[PDB]
Amino acid sequence: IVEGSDAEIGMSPWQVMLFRKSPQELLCGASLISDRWVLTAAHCLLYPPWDKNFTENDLLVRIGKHSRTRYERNIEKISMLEKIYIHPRYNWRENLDRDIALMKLKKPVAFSDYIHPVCLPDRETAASLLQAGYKGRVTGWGNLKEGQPSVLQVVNLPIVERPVCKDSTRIRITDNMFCAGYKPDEGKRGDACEGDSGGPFVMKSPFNNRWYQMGIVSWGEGCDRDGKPGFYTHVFRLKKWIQKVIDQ
Amino acid sequence: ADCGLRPLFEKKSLEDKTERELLESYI
Ligand SMILES: *[C@@H]1O[C@H](CO)[C@@H](O)[C@H](O)[C@H]1NC(C)=O
Repeated sequence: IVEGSDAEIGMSPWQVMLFRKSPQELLCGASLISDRWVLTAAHCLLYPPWDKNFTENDLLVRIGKHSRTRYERNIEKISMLEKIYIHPRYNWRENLDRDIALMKLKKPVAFSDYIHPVCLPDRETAASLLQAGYKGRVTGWGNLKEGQPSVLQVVNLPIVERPVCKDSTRIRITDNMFCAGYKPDEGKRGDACEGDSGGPFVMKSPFNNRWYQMGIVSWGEGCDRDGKPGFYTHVFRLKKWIQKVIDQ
Repeated sequence: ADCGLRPLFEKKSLEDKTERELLESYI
């Protein structure tokens, strides 16, 4: 996260860190959607141009963390993966359309003050909240500058109008993505970075006070987008795939 | 039943430092 601020303790209890086992390295953010399911970006697990093709046994997750370095005794939890599911129509060569993956934990994680699932969006939430100008929130331990944070970082970012999204890049965008970020004009320039990829873009419903995961942080390299908005996988549009994987 | 309600915030009737920014944006 660039130009964010320190998260408060328990502010993002669905935040998950994805690690490579050996050599040990932070790969991507992710999110807790139940006691044994984690949502992330497909490109976090499968990206052939960089010889990336992780299996379940290559990876681990850490849940309930606040500090990047410090071990948080009796608070943070580690889990192995039973199975990885990548969207069968994930397009890694062109535009990263359907950049979404699910990971099933080997054992269910115990919920706590620091570990709690985020809601999947329903139709009403998707229809009313996913509008240009409306702000969502990204959290992560990704890079800090165009270097690394001590505690979880948070930034709030406005959804960008679709024609602006299309004009911000040369690759063919689809309806399965949306873009968020501040205008190249004055104001702020908070953003998600590499490392924050795979993590949740969340919005709070004023109707019922709940947090909904509307997006998944898609591709990023460093903290430089050349002033362009970042892209997010549209979770609601891919909700039936998620349900098919989790149920039956 | 319980998703998206944080134990240390919504469940305690406490608000985080920047959630106002999100809710005020919803025009
Ligand atoms: C990933 O590796 C498995 C074998 O471990 C293979 O079946 C699959 O084709 C690979 N995926 C690629 C290259 O996209």
